Amino acid sequence: VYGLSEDEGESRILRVKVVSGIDLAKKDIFGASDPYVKLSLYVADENRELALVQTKTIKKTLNPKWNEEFYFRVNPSNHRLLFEVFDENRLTRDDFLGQVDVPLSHLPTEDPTMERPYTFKDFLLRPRSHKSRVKGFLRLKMAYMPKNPPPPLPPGWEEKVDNLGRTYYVNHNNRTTQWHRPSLMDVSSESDNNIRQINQEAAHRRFRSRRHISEDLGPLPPGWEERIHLDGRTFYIDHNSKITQWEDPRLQNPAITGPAVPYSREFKQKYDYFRKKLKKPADIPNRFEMKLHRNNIFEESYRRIMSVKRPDVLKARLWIEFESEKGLDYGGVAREWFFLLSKEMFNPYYGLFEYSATDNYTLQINPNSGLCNEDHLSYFTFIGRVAGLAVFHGKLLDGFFIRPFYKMMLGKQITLNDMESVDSEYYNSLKWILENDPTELDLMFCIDEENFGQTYQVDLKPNGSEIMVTNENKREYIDLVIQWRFVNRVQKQMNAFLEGFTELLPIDLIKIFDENELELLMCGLGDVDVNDWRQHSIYKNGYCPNHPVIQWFWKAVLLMDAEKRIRLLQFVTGTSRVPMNGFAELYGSNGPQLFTIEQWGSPEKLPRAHTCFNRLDLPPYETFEDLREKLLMAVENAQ
Repeated sequence: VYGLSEDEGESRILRVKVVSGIDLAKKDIFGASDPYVKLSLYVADENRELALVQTKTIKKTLNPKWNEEFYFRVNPSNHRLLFEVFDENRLTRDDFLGQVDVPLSHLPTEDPTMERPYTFKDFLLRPRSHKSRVKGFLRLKMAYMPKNPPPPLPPGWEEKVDNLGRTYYVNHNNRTTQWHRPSLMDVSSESDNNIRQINQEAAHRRFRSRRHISEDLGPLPPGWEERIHLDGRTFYIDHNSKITQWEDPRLQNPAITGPAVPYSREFKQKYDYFRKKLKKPADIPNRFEMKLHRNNIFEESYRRIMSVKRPDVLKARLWIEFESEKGLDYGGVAREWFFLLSKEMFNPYYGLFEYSATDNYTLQINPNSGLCNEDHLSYFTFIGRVAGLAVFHGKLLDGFFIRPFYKMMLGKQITLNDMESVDSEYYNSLKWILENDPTELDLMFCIDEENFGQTYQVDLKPNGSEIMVTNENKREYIDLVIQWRFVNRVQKQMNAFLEGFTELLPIDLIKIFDENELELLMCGLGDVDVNDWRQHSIYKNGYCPNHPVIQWFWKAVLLMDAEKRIRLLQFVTGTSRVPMNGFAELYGSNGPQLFTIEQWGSPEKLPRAHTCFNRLDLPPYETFEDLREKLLMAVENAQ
């Protein structure tokens, strides 16, 4: 009698009532028990949607107390019910918690409000796809008193589920991986094969569009560099912590606390000092010549660039000769070689790298790389050597990465703000544990791992399975979870890559930068179209497009330099590149989502960022000076 009935006519009033669920399935280690039930009352003939209801009253609890009743007027002659339970905290994974199909054919003697059945019949959850597991029963009650097979795929195609939980289709016919469904009949006479041709041609102009930073007793501790002040002054500063000093830090301890210049982070001078310090000592052959075939560019290279006895030969000038090519070698053929080798290497097909979780156009080391290839060590050393050579010769490498990758390459610790860019679900669960009391989760020091079809349990610490988590120790629990999830899984391959990188460059010369700068150093500095950026940025919570705060923000953004604008873009969206089509395809954790500005925080606080949703939380500001100062401070301190 409350409502929710839009059929009328010759129909019968029936009440459904869900009660609860017992022992619901989950694959998230933590559990992520945040389900919601969708009731779909329809007709068994055409399966057209007639009544759709959704309820969500239980969060962070495996057994939901969903004692919910719904009244609808339909004829039970040819009607059916579907109960689809999903999970709102299983992003990037199959959230299909389960499905149950209820036929309206039995029709027992039901007398609501005039009977004491006390039955609450249980029905087993039924899976819908092979990529789904169901456990437990759903309790239902019915009342009616008143009256009067995956689709086939083309040959060479196969579907895989990466460790994140998403799915992607890989084709062996052309050795290429993609996200959408496998292509239909190839009929690649000229148009379909030209699509790959124009894609390469379009992407190749993009690579040449980006430009490097330069073209825009004796050692020092890492992170310390020299700068020149006016009136002919020399002062050494530390980029590890914002410290500026006059006398040299080496053994000059008594001479400290002087009127040093205010701290400033300048990239051009930093790269200038870096390239000044790096040198090739001793002797080396003056012509490092290689010959390559296009179709085997990745393969043949691995038998030469790695088979070298010593890395010093790499420091020499590079010379490349392509098959059936006799063009000039004015440092452009090497650039095209670097671009093509990079585009071939950074492919998920080989399994070395897989796409990240915060976006879908960046790459990270695959923790499951051992299964896909038996010799990931050698290929990772090869890629490290290629990256080292690219940085040494000053060329540009078209391979991007997430922040924690560079953070580990600099030998820095890992926190939740790093893990947010490797997997959204773990970050959300860990942040919920840190902010709230973990007693509700009631999860002890146990990790459930399934291998070879059998599932076992492991402990982070000895006697972990016999100690429950509580307050005042969640810090070590989340730290060990981070170690088991990200740091320890990929430490060996990352160490191999780091050794390959440092075999060609000194490793004390890279700690001077930070995690936001190596990406620009290796991939080059791009260009951002500010106008198209402005036309494709939504605002909410009262920030009008012509609201004063948004006007000041856009004025400041168009007022900043290219390097700081790039740093702001990297600080917001977690990647210093934009899609080649434009700013309209800026993907996020849960699908595409444009640049967004949010009204949040106190006026005297720095703006925050959210790379998962590509959002910038900016408190309102009084005048232009305050906004420029705060935004510049936040961008310079982007961490």
